Amino acid sequence: IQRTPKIQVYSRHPAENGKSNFLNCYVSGFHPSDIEVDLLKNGERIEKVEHSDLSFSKDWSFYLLYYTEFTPTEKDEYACRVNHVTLSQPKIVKWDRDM
Amino acid sequence: GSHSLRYFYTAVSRPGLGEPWFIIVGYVDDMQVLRFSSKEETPRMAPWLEQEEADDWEQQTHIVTIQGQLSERNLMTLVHFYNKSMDDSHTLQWLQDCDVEPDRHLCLWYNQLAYDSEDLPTLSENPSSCTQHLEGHCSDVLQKYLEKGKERLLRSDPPKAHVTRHPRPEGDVTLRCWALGFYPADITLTWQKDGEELTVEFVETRPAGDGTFQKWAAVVVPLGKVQSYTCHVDHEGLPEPLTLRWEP
Repeated sequence: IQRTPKIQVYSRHPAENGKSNFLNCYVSGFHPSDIEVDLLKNGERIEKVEHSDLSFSKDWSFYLLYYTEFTPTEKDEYACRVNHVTLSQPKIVKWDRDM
Repeated sequence: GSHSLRYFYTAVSRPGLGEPWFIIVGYVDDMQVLRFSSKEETPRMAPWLEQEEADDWEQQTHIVTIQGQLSERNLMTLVHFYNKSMDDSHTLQWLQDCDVEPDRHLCLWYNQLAYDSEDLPTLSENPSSCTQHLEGHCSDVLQKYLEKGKERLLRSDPPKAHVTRHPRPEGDVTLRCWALGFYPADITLTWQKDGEELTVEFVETRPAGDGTFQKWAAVVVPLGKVQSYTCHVDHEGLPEPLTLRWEP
């Protein structure tokens, strides 16, 4: 009736402080489409985020990819913030520079 | 080596506050070729292709617009049948397409619908092969697309792998093998130890964002016996299997 998503936070490329890149949040295995994903920068929600067109897996579970270019820094901390009508509250996954 | 061309269909119901919507996507294998939304004026066609100069996506466009408008008259009466009170929101998702190939000779047409994420009966079978009916221009439109974007479509992008070490407090390290840049999404990443396959954590393959894919395999090894471990990478794009022993 209501499938809950699987959040993962990653980088389009091996992160290296001082170089252009892309920060991805991949959400899938969820249903209904009504989702709300935010990308954070040091706790603060980044303003301009892009997203892929809504396609649904082979098992009817919806998947999306949200992103934005970014320039990783050893000190700056990023994360994905997601909300579905199934979760009792927003979940937060922290990006790993080594995942 | 056959190719595919499937159309996706998502329709969402808006209970008595406007109307439901939809949005279809076009995939020729592991590549998005088309996009189209509710009341949009024209579908979104991948730039890399030869871009319609007289390229008969006019065929596609007609079919999608008239076929996409079968949500408000396929959902609605589906929320009416089931009698789930047309007050909450429900979704139906349509999917068709084929898997052709001439020189191997053989077709295959697909078409199933799901209401609120549950398979509904369509009575037509499944392996029912094939050739005002998009089910007749499938192999055709498919053999056209491959000709418009033969650089991405007819293209096998090999993976670039590299391992990473994370020696932990406890005394155990975690070795992770990475696989980047590859197209298509089929790859077989494994971790072993003297020819033996460690019957190992990991991630579903995921989009990088430009067309390539990613993934990694992982194990927690006792820091001391980590030279006996290796990770294999096999993809259609590689000349010969990959055995990166921690990146040498």
